Amino acid sequence: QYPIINFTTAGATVQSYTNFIRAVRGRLTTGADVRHEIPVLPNRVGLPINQRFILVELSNHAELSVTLALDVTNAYVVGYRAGNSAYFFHPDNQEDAEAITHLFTDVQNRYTFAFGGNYDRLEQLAGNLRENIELGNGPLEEAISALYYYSTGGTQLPTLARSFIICIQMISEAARFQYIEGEMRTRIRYNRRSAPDPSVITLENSWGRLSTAIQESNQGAFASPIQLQRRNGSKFSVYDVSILIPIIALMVYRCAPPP
Amino acid sequence: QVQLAETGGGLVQPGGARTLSCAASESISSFYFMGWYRQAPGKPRELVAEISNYGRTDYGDSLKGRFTISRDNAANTVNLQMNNLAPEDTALYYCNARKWERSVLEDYWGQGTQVTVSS
Ligand SMILES: [Cl-]
Ligand SMILES: [Cl-]
Ligand SMILES: [Cl-]
Repeated sequence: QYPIINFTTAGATVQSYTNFIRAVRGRLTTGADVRHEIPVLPNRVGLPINQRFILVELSNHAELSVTLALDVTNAYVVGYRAGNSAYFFHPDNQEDAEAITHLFTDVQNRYTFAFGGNYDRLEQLAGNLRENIELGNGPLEEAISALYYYSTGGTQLPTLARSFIICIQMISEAARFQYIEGEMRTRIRYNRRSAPDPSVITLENSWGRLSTAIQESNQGAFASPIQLQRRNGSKFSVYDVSILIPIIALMVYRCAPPP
Repeated sequence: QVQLAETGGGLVQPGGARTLSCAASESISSFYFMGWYRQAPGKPRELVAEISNYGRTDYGDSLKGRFTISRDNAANTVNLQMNNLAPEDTALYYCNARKWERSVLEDYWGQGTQVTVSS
């Protein structure tokens, strides 16, 4: 019932990845809410369940497939299905808990992890920070296999957490930020894997801050500056929405705009 | 809704010192980062120091060696030791806590504590 987007690592190109991320963006928002030239995701409050999720069906060189479910309100992975099993992160609240019950309802084996899926938990469980986990087509290929094998005990928890970290950044974060999409496109283009640098990590850390600053801004002007990082790790401040237009592709909903 | 409470602000002479403490309404380990920021006269709010759940620290330019941010897991606080103070350090200081919620790293802020350095 929910919309499905397909991607395969097998033969992946800059083109196929580009079309993949653009399709994900197109399914996340209707483009009806744009602020300072940046789209805002649907507001969770009052959102019909039929509009709440999209599915990303991933395949790899081994022709194994897993389907991630993404919450359109944050573009984030809430769980996945692999064959006849589905797994969900522990929901933060009753509403989200009720919402995920609508996912993967024909799957015979259904499991909700005791732990949630924010980066702090995933990094902890993986035994690695994002800075030390390689991204690219190769890592994505491997994560898909790891995810696929969890249900039969072929994958240990920390490997599963690392796999989630890879999927989330190459799909969720890429959709959220043209900049990070660009980082993955580069890796794909030159057939390389590499950990994300401080610019990517700090962007990820700042998605909420940027969303808030832009949406609460006084006619584009930030109430307070937001510090970001260059590729080399050095720090710089952003004071307004304009410089962020080429960087951010989607914002989490914070508040309503004026007419 | 996390609550943060700051103490330690006041009036000191140059070369003076302060210990700012931030108490939280939940375990500080719940937070991915905690920080101290300051808003000086005429200036925008800026970073003084941040510390992560794993002891990684970062400091605003020129504040390393002068200020120290530290966690106290027993007291459940994040603290800012401020040494050899100068008029330039006059500002409202804010405690910050950053918590992942629904995949978004959310900010919480104390009401602020004034530090004034006067000769
Ligand atoms: Cl690659
Ligand atoms: Cl399996
Ligand atoms: Cl949203």
